Amino acid sequence: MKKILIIGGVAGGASAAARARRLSETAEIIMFERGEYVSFANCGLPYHISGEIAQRSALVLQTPESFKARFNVEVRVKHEVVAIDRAAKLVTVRRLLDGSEYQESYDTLLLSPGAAPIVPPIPGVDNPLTHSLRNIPDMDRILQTIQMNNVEHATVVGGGAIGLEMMESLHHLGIKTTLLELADQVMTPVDREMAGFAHQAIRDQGVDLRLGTALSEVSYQVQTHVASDAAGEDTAHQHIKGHLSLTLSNGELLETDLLIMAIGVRPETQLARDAGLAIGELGGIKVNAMMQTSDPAIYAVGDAVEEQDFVTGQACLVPLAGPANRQGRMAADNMFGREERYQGTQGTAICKVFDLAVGATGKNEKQLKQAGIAFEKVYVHTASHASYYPGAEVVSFKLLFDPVKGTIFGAQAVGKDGIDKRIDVMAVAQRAGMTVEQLQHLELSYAPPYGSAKDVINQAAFVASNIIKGDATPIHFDQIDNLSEDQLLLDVRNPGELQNGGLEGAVNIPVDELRDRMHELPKDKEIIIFCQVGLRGNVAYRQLVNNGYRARNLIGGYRTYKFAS
Amino acid sequence: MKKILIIGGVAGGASAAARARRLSETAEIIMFERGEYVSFANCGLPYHISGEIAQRSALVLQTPESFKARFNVEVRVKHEVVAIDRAAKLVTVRRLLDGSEYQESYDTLLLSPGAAPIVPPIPGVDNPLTHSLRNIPDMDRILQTIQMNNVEHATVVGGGAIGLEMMESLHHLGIKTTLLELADQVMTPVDREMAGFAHQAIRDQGVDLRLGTALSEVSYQVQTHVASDAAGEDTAHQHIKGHLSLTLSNGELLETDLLIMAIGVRPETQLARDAGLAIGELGGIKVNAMMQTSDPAIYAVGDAVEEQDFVTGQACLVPLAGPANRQGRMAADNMFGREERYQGTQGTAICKVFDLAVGATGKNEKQLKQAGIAFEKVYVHTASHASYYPGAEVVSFKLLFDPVKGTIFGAQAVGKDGIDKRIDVMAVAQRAGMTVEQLQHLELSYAPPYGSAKDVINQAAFVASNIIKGDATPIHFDQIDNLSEDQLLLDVRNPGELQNGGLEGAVNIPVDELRDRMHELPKDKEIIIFCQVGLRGNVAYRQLVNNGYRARNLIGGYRTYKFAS
Ligand SMILES: Cc1cc2nc3c(=O)[nH]c(=O)nc-3n(C[C@H](O)[C@H](O)[C@H](O)COP(=O)(O)OP(=O)(O)OC[C@H]3O[C@@H](n4cnc5c(N)ncnc54)[C@H](O)[C@@H]3O)c2cc1C
Ligand SMILES: Cc1cc2nc3c(=O)[nH]c(=O)nc-3n(C[C@H](O)[C@H](O)[C@H](O)COP(=O)(O)OP(=O)(O)OC[C@H]3O[C@@H](n4cnc5c(N)ncnc54)[C@H](O)[C@@H]3O)c2cc1C
Ligand SMILES: CC(C)(COP(=O)(O)OP(=O)(O)OC[C@H]1O[C@@H](n2cnc3c(N)ncnc32)[C@H](O)[C@@H]1OP(=O)(O)O)[C@@H](O)C(=O)NCCC(=O)NCCS
Ligand SMILES: CC(C)(COP(=O)(O)OP(=O)(O)OC[C@H]1O[C@@H](n2cnc3c(N)ncnc32)[C@H](O)[C@@H]1OP(=O)(O)O)[C@@H](O)C(=O)NCCC(=O)NCCS
Repeated sequence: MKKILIIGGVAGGASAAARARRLSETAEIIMFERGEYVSFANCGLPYHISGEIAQRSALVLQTPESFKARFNVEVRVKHEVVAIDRAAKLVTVRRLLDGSEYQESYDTLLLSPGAAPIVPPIPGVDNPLTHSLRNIPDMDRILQTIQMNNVEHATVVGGGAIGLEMMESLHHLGIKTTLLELADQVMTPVDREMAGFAHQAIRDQGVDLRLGTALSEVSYQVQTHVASDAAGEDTAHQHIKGHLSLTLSNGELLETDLLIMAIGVRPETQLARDAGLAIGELGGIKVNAMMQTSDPAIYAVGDAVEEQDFVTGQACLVPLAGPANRQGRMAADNMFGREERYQGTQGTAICKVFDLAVGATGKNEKQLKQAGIAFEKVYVHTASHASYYPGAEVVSFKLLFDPVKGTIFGAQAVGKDGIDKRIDVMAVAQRAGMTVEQLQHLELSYAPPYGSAKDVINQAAFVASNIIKGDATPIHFDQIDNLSEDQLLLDVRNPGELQNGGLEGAVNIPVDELRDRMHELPKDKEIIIFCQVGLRGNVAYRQLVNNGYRARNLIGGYRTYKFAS
Repeated sequence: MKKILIIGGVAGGASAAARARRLSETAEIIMFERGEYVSFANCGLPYHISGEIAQRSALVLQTPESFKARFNVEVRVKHEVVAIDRAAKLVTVRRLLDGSEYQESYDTLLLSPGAAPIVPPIPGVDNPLTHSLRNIPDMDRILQTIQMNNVEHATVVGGGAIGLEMMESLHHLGIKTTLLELADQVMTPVDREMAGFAHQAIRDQGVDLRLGTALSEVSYQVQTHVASDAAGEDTAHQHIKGHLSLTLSNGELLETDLLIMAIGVRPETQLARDAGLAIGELGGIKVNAMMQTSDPAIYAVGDAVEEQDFVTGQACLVPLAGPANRQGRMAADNMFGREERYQGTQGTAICKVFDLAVGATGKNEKQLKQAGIAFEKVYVHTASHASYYPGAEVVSFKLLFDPVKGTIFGAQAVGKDGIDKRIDVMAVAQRAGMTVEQLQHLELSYAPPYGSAKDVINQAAFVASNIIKGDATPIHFDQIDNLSEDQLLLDVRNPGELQNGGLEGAVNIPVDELRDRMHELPKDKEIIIFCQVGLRGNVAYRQLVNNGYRARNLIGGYRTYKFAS
């Protein structure tokens, strides 16, 4: 008889519980959830706030009763594990129903307590109109503030996934919104210049997006005056649970009816610390690949643990459900001695942003610099599917790689269509240990409504490869504004295109006239070339080097550049 | 240097021509096209017939003038090469304008003549109302018949990609349609049971689909009576260009106003065989992986060539655009001494079939049997994105692999959403040398509107891996109709579900009562178990196997079976 206890019952816990039963009928499995529900859809919580997900029943995927009938698993909801005593092999559990305590023994334990929303050390942030979100009750309070407080302006603080989803939900309920982010961009998985497409989509919606800004102080003011129709006032724009006055880092003031805290999460480490299990350097539970804590009888998985980055091998914190689920299943496997190892996290992510999807995998420009890994990068802006078929959208896609060995570091993609497709192709490409030169040979699905003759992945591949082979020579969006005196700027777009934006003092010879007009450019200068998106630019660059000019081509074009400003 | 001549100016030829200019400014490049257009969107022809692609001009991606201005290649249209003299390094060209001919010399030559539609030996089939579709003029003739013959009922012969697309396209135009296939399914790249979903969708549209049946005779009879409004006749349903009477293999007659011939294509090999170039067993031109014919001064690419199958090493013929383009570019590379090698063809295909996409990569069940390769197969019916978010669609997915080594042979998917994504993923993966155990560790992009905690692929991976390791034991749809009295048929769906189809004689114990009701099943028989989709069945299987019963799970459940006839 194995006795297995499971702490937390969502992505990690519950995935383990089901797998453990599939692997043993003799085992005793008890799952502690401190809240009311297990197997809930944390990811959809904002989609219910918007009504996009209509019925809340949709957010609960298993029940203590379903888990007993299917899997002979005892779920105890409203039981919080309050200590582990390892030597003894006992947990101490409290029943939140009434504050009483008991202990339960175990052969093996799994910890899957998740991560709690960060509360920032900000004066008066704890008030009745300020909420975080990690579970249904957190959601209900948000919901209850919107109805009770008649919310008409709301402020989200945090430009990661949750905060962007929250901002979009509130917009959908027709509430004016301000999003604030300390950083210079939303969605840090992508790089700033990629974020740019998201930035315009947000502004274009009438959202008031403040980047590079902090919340300094929150003053909460109770409402002492109830307007009434009896008294000839207007009750429409009243806020009966009160009001918030925010102070920003720049001294400015924001008047709002509701404030959502989405600045990220920090591992539930308290149980582990108290029990003397090792915590890594990032504040997350240390685990090996198996995935044991420093006690071999105790495993841990999910948002609570530090795991290995796929690319670098360094520890990293990645609160994502897919790894949590798959870790949790693997942990079951190892409880029955299967000795399976988890293969690192690429940090594959995606987020919806109104009409856009922003996603990424692997490593970004930020993270590669700050680890002193030399890299190069490429940009393409190619149609999601064959341009001659209607409904093509521009996929803007960055690929980061080893300029010499060809290694795939990261990729990112923003667009209206086919973004998830491209981040997955990449995530498998990079996990499989493909290199950019091999990407060239990918053979993906082309019918006019689903793809193209050469897919963005194929075009990115050629572009990076031309650079690795010496067949192209990059210049980037951030190096073109400081130009030397032996450098000439060439715009190869048609003249009709200059009205949409350009660079000061560029010479304009359109690509289709270049061969004939080449003698207009001095061979003693280095030619710095820009199309709209990269592609014509590369035609020009080839014309020129082929005639013995030194040249460079603006990778990703005026587009990449424009959206970086 | 260098003098380069190209025969054919579309997918192969033009890719070659453009790449070649980017490599050298000094080379002469001349490209012969026998038709009037170059770089035309062959794939859009059906979609312009329907008006989905509104504009004729959208179909022409380059012109002789565009190619001269941008790439300084000399595009000679209406010039048909009629001979190659290898010894002399001379081709003979006929100007189709006046039938005059002239010789042109080359340093290296490129063959990209494409593939003609097949001419079936059918009495009477050449007539003013029957058409094949290869190019823009064929397209115009079809439109012309449609208009002038007032087509109200049309017939398509051929159930492959082009056939399905014209069947669909004529349906969008209001025309009652019939599709005929000799095989027992459309879309051969996937397997009969997978095609099943498409057949259903085609019939649901009021299309008359007749599988396993051929056209035996065509009788074309001219119209002699012009109905007149002056005569007080009804003019609504007249077809003044005449009528067709088709005799089918089963004796039956079919009356129709237009007949579209789409029974596949056969390589343009004449010029190649007249010049003594090597031809392969399948009837296309033989090349090495560098794209050289047996005359090493002569490259060949595209539809006319036999290529090296990715999975087997054997020759195949696959008429696809992606390969043709990329072959063409590499041919250009090779003409400049770069000696790059093509890396085989996966057969990656996809086709719209009304609301469905039907797609594949790799080898199908038919191809593997017929080549004596041992395989297993897994089926899965997962939602395209998290079920709790609106708009999930069932993704029916087949995985074909080696049960010992884990080699990935092929994959197929059919459904309303996300099929191109799961087929692209599989392609990358198999071409990266992944195995099924390895598919388990994929990290794809999950947010509620785009994927799931465990994607279609992750699930497929768990299923096959479980069989690889003996944690599962399959039975398949074709096997469950032939049972022995050592075997007991057990249905673990709920009683309500049996109303929608079932297997006669099965015992019903819904999975959620099975643990408590197990003793009701004799341990002296092997339990053959089915869910609707496979999932509840694999839970039941684990229960039984774990309590010492012998069991098989019907892979793909009743849904796979349902659609297998
Ligand atoms: C609003 C929101 C949107 C998200 N969107 C996405 C998305 O699109 N894609 C994606 O991949 N991920 C998304 N996530 C993240 C995903 O939810 C988490 O990565 C995943 O749920 C982590 O699973 P976990 O098992 O580590 O912890 P959790 O899901 O946090 O479950 C842990 C549980 O353990 C319980 N617990 C903690 N302490 C105790 C105790 N001592 N005793 C008993 N129980 C305890 C907690 O009550 C909690 O319910 C989102 C998360 C949120 C909050
Ligand atoms: C209706 C239709 C839909 C299709 N859809 C898809 C799809 O969805 N996805 C996909 O991957 N593929 C699709 N294809 C196939 C794709 O078009 C071909 O695989 C591709 O065009 C092959 O390129 P090629 O260069 O070998 O042949 P071609 O494109 O046929 O070009 C060859 C050219 O050479 C000319 N020529 C031939 N002989 C001579 C001569 N001897 N002298 C001078 N000139 C000559 C020909 O007229 C022809 O114009 C589709 C094809 C059709 C017809
Ligand atoms: C749902 C939940 C309980 C998982 O339980 P599960 O039964 O293991 O999950 P699934 O429905 O995905 O079942 C997968 C199993 O079905 C099997 N399978 C899937 N489809 C199959 C098919 N058609 N035929 C046969 N087997 C199939 C798989 O092999 C797998 O079993 P395995 O691990 O033994 O190999 C858990 O993931 C959960 O609590 N999730 C909700 C909460 C959450 O994930 N939150 C994160 C934020 S969104
Ligand atoms: C269009 C056609 C003539 C080829 O022209 P092309 O210039 O070689 O191909 P593209 O327009 O895709 O451009 C490819 C080049 O742009 C480069 N590139 C693409 N995007 C870039 C970007 N934004 N920045 C820099 N370079 C870029 C690629 O590397 C490649 O150059 P390379 O081979 O020198 O490395 C040819 O593919 C064709 O005739 N198509 C129509 C026929 C057809 O495909 N149909 C059959 C059935 S649909």
